[PDB]
Amino acid sequence: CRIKGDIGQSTDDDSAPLVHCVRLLSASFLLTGGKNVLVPDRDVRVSVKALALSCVGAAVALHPESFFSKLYKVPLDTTEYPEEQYVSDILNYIDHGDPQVRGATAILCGTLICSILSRSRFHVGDWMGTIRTLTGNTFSLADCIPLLRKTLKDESSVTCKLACTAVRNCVMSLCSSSYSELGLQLIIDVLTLRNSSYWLVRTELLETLAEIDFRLVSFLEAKAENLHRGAHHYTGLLKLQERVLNNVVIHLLGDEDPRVRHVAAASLIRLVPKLFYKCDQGQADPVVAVARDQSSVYLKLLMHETRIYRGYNLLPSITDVTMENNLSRVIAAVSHELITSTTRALTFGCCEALCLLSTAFPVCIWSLGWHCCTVGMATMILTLLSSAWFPLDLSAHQDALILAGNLLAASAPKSLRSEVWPALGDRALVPMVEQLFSHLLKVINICAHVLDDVAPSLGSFYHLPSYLKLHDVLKATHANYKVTLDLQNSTEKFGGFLRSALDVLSQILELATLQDIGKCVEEILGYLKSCFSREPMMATVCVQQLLKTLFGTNLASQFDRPGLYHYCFMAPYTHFTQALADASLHIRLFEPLVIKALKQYTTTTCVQLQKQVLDLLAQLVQLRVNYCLLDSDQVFIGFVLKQFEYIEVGQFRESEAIIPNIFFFLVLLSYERYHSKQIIGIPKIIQLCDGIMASGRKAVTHAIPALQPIVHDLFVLRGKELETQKEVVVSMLLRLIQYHQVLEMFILVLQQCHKENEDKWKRLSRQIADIILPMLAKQQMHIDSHEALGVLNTLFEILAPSSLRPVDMLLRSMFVTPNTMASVSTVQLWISGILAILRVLISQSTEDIVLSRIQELSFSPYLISCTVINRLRDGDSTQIKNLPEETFSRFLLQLVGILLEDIVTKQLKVEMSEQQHTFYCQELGTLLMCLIHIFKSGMFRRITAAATRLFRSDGCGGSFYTLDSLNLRARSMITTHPALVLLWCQILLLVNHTDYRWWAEVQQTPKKLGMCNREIVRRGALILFCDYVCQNLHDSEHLTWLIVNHIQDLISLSHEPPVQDFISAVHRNSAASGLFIQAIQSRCENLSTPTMLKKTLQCLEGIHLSQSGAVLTLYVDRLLCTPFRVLARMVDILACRRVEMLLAANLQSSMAQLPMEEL
Amino acid sequence: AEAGEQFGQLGRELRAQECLPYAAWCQLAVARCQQALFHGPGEALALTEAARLFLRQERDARQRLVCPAAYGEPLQAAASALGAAVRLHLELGQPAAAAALCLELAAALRDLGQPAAAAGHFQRAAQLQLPQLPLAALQALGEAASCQLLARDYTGALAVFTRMQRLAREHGSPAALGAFSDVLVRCEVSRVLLLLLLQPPPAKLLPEHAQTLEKYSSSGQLPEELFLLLQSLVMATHEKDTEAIKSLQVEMWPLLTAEQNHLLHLVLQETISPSGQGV
Amino acid sequence: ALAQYLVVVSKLPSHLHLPPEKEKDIVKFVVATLEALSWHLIHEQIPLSLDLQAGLDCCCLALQLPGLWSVVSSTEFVTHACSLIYCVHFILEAVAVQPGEQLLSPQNPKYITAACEMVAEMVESLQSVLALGHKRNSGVPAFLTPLLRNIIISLARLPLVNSYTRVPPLVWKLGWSPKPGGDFGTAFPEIPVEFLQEKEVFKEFIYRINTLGWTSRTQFEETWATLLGVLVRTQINVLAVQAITSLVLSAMTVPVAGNPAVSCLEQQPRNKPLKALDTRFGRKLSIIRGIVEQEIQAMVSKRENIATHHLYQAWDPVPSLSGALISHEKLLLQINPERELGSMSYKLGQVSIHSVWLGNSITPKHRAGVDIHSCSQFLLELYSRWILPSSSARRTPAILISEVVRSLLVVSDLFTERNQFELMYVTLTELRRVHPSEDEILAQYLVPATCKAAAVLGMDKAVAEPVSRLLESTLRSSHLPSRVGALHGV
Repeated sequence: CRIKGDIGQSTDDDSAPLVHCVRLLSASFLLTGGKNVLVPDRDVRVSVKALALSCVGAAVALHPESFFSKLYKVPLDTTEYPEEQYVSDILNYIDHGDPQVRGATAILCGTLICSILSRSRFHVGDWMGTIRTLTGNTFSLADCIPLLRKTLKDESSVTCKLACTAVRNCVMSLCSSSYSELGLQLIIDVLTLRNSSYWLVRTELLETLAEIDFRLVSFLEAKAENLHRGAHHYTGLLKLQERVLNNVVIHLLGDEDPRVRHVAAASLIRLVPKLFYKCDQGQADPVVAVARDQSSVYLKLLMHETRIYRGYNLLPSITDVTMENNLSRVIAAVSHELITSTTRALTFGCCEALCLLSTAFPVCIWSLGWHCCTVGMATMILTLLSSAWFPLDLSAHQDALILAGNLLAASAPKSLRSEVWPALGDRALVPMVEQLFSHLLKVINICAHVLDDVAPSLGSFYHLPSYLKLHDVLKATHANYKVTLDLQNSTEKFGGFLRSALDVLSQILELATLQDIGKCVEEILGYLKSCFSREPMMATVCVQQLLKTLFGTNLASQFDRPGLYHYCFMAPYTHFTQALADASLHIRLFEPLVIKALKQYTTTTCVQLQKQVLDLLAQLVQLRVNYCLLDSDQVFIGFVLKQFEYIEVGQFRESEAIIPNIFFFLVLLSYERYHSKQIIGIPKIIQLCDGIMASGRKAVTHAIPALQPIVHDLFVLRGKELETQKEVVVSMLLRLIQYHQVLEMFILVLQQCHKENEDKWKRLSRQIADIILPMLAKQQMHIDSHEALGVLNTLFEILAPSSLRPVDMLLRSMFVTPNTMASVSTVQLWISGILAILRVLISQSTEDIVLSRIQELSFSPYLISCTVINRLRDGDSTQIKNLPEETFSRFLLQLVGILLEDIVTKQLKVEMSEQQHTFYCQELGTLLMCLIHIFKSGMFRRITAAATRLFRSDGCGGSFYTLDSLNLRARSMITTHPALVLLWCQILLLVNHTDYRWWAEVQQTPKKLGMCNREIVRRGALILFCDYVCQNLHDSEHLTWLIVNHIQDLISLSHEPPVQDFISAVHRNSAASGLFIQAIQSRCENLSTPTMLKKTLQCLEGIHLSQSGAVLTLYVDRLLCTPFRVLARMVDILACRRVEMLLAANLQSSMAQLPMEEL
Repeated sequence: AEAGEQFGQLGRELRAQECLPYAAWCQLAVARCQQALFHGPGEALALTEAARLFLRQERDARQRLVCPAAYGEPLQAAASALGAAVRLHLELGQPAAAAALCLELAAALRDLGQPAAAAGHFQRAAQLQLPQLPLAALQALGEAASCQLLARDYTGALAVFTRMQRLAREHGSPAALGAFSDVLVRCEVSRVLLLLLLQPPPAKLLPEHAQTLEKYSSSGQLPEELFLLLQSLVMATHEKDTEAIKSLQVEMWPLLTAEQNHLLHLVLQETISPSGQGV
Repeated sequence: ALAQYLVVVSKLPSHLHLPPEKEKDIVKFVVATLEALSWHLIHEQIPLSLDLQAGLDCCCLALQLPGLWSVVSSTEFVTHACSLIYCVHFILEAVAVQPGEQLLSPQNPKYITAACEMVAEMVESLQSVLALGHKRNSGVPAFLTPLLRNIIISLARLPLVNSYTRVPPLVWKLGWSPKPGGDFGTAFPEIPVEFLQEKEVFKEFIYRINTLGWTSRTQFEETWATLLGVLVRTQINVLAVQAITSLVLSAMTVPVAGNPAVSCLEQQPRNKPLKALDTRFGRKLSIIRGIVEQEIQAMVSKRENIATHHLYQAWDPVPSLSGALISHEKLLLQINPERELGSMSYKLGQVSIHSVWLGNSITPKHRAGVDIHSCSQFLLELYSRWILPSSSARRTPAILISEVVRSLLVVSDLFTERNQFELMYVTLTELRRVHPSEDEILAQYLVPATCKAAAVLGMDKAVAEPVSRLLESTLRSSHLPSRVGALHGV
């Protein structure tokens, strides 16, 4: 517990403070000055040692360099301590006595692995190389893996739980790195933890496996040869996804501990997107599956654009084929456990998993996933509701009620018409709907008796013993609730059950009509009166559905081959190009139950109930119910107004959840007249809105939601006094014009103004353009998100093109420079403003117009030079006949340099957030997409010529980002953002930069499973290079280089469209075909797999006729004799065709192809 | 009423002391009391519990402690109780519950070493489930086919596999819906192996089997490597090149389940050493 | 080739039997073949299925031949016996268990203790992993499950590991750890009856002895005394009664009495040989019906008593009492009709009362040197006093009475003397007059046992009427097995 030397100081300059902090509490509590000398627990208790080890791990998380430092800065006496000691010696506490210290050491190793990989950008070869030169530490990152492995097999359950947590942190990082085989090994090791008596270990394992991306794992399994054998020479396959899904995630749904069951169900939902199955339409092999996920975010191109219940979806849905297959496979597995369920736990767990799955992936949306529209499995779930033991479990009973309602509601579109239940028109489902509807009325009747504590006709249950048992269970739970005060307890079994019963009944009420309910409508209103006090929200929601059914407003009464090239480049580019192209173009019964909602609104503080009473009130007005009959003395409308005083001064606990409904209710109430007296006028509602924005409340949650029901009323459906209010609202919208939500409001206003007064549409568009564009220059627009920028992009299209035709204002705002680039938020706002304007220039104007106006407004290429960039990054705010294309191309190339530099050299948590990291890559993706379109469409020839020349040229005295500088920043993004690297690869081709320094490296050209991201680039780059050669057949070097160095990858990737054309081009050329045959002969051994050999023959089939004598030689020498008879037959057929087309040609030509000795 | 609860706590106490034959007898007694009370769900639950207790008796007498003196005596009582429960369920509807009970009985029989009766009960459960839960019926038929392969009823297994393929194609569609795609893949591989084993003549060669054999002389939903290996296997068995089937059997071992590995081994064995010769 | 030879050497003439001078070489070859399969599995890949079967077929058959078993059991071949345990365990794991998974999911050289642990691991695996059709057997091809089951049972009976294997694992974790001592250093003493007073460890012991049978008369007496010590809470008594019944019944297996891996229970069918055969024309039928029968067996008969894959090896456990087993070709239509083809488990009509009256010389033992008369007499006296509470026997539990009566019915197959049958009938008849008749779980065993007793007694007039009143009475019973047993008594 004594510092026997110098560790440095906290206020030191040569090294970060965390380096000293790790040194300070490692020498103080964990290490002496000697090698492998644990501090005895007498001096410092194991409680401190465990607490100190967690401090090191948390510190090492933010700074992995601190872990490798020498314990003492100044080497102490070399006689008493012959060998200096490193901080990395604290890992010897993996063999301590108490379990807590052992577990903390395991977590430290797990944290250390995750940080080192996340800090090296998976380049640990270089990061550990420099750290071992700077500090001299010989520690290897592959040493914590054995520590984690043996800590999982620990006697103590406490240590094993902490060891699992350590794996959870570092398992995904290990898989996505050069140590993938170790990451795969950890997944294998943790699988045995399902057989643990400690529930915490079981729940921890479920959460650990929920983090696994099985598309990545399937890639690792596919190329793992020795790891399939395991330690005992196994002869099969690992099948990790099958084991994890079935033997762990589904299996633990049958656990006797409800907490373990709940975690398994949650982990099941998370795994569904990340599963991978072979022979899928969306993705063929795991590499494409991985590339889909990464390209779906960075390359997410950005654009913009009587209430059915929760579980209904009428309009067709563009559902992903891939995870519909994943959803169906999982749902099948859960249901197979439900039929073959011998235990109550498995039945309870599986029913809960399906209920949660129907919420995460709605059955109405994913009907093809829920076993085809569909009803999925409703007879099974309704069978359990008719059982004698399943209903008695309130937790599982309500899980079945919600699931059963979802499945029946999922068939609504295809199972309606326009007896009993006339609207269904699919009489197979009538018994199912009738059973559930009767069952729901019974359980609600039971709850009605329980609240009314009266001892026990459609909902009658007094003669059914199975429901009498349920009533006893519900009576007990309420009796327990009646003598406790735990108002903030959400998981109250009785309250949750009544809510679920009223929830599903409200859902089923959609499919019903007046005919089959008017008889039983009075008994349900009786049930809700007793159930209102306990559950006022859902009791009011059920009232709304009854009105929607009684008035015929519900749904029933109102009815009438993709590979890397496609996903990485072609599909996003085509959408981007297309978007650019389009740019240029019985009621009296409800009154007792409705006054209670009004009476409770003025007394409750539950905004969820309060915003529902207004929703009910809005619906009542929409049904032309006389409002004066409800508000006999204007009390409620007076009370609602009085709520604004507390709302605008911040004295309302949650006003953001009630403001949208208050204003929507008020604007609807302005039409109603109290016998030639208006209840409230639009001018007062406008004045109420302006008070909200005038106060200090955030406009994003109080003023913007207030405006939406007003602009969607005045400007969508509504002239002496109307016009001036519209301008006042427009003026108020102008104040909040910096918020992207208001931009959506202006998009709606402009579109409607485009049809009433086109001249006014011109003026408003000019007014908006002259306002936002200056603020885009000064970064005053809140466009620092993908959603925000997309709204701004579409707003420009809606604007009158006359407002943007003089591009002087656009170029003035685009060619600007931010206040500083030391702040990530400012950099994003600056670039986001540029990309919004850049899209306009290349879509609403021509190259000639843009380049012409650049001359008059003398923008310099040095607007953002390397000097200006570096000066700005420190917060310091303070020629020749240069063609405009140079200035325009230099501006975009410098922006690429800025984004590349601070995507690969900016900390993921210290200097920038996680959303900020994604938007950084999204900004780069849309910028590289813009560059590709500019260099590929051919509509910008001078810019392409300038950029092609500027890429070739060096930096002007180091004042500009040279190409080598950009490549270095891009070459290091291969392991992290392969999607963006492929876009950069595409640009390098569009500027004819085809030097093999960059290309032979990304393709891993031949002069430990590896990273998946490295493979996405390696395959993606090869595809793009072949596409480039397909446009440059005259170039005879990039064609011969590809064949002699990448023929195996050409054959493997032959199913890709660009590769298909390249092989076809090779076939047309006689010289290319000769090289194609020769390369295959030199690499025939790798072309031995039946899958790869078949692809070899498919390529080798339509080869050039002049090479027939050469390919025939290869057939009967190295391909005819295979164990696989189908391929030998294929070789025989192709070999026969070559001979039959050789004797059917000119004799001397055939003589040349086959010499006599060869024949 | 009260007698039923008395018999229930009697059975609970008897199961507490693990004299579970008498616990099952008390469950039968409470089922009779429910009959007197005309309570179908409660009687079905009581019969299910009695059958489960009898099945546990037989499992202990045959699996936990393998008693040669056991002659499947509580298995008869379990089957009788389960049949009564299934009959009650069907008479009150709920064919899914009866199919579940039949699946339970079939699983018990399969574990106890009676694949034929297990396959029969699995087929009965699938027939009970088919009009309403086609995927559950397909799973039950798959269990039936596995049991029939256990009982060496290769032609019955082929018929069940063909029926499952037809049902999956006509219910899970054109491309399958994933949950039916794996069923179709299993059907295809198992049917191909069984047709190479049995080698039906043109008289027995149904149009479906002929079409499937034509497909292997492109890949619907099988992985390309597995499809190519199956095509090579079909060509080798049509060519009688025993070395080819040996090499394939080595190659397709990791890509097949244990059931399909057994089927491929049977194909190879009947290739080298045909059965029926008497030597 | 060797497997085809060994599978038929049991029914060959004397001069074609296994030469004693080539027994050692065969054992060495069998071990070498299994070593080669493991070596090929380790280095290249899994061997051919026809090669795995050939290697394991030799091991399965060699351990079944008494000439070869006595060679591998000798101390000289302890390394070879250990190699078989290693290779079989290696192959089973390399085929059934995936990486990161356990086979059982919840002084002397080191390999000796490891081999003991391997067999004890595999023996417990016969419950789930190697139980054909079990959910845990889905990873094992069906052509290896019967082959590996027979090998393990044969290996677990080796003197090297038999003593260790019979000890339940629940005892090892307890304080019991005596010093082993023997020719191999692993002859652990039989566990004390104090442990067996716990149910969950008694179940493990019963499974161990039933699976492995017994290796000698000394072992039979040891486990006979051990079960007697336990048999003096009621859960322990019924478990002991069942265990004793299985142990006594285990003496009826015909080829080798103790071995469960070579033998099956005696069958004495109630049907006499058919007269229509062995005529001028019936002889031709036998030749042609034999070919049809020889294929029905290979296609529909559950090969319970056959381990290897060879098809034409069916044989029934019907000794020529008057001895060696009657060849299957001479039992064309004699086997009991109610018995499944190839099924050899115990059934309620296991031995006909003809065979009770024949060989035993009765008007209307000591198999393999194990005195069963001393045993069978002991339980008969013991059970009779147990179920007859002449004094205040505190109302003997119903579960005990039912399980005891079932024991009487099963062990009645081994009753040798007429007085034994007379006592059991009188014992059961008294039990009827005192036990309430509403019981059905009891009547399912009582009815056939009483009928079987009266059957041997000659169905005399005095013994006729009570049995006749009983059979009709239990015919109209709600309990199905009571009806089934009643018919068997009929």
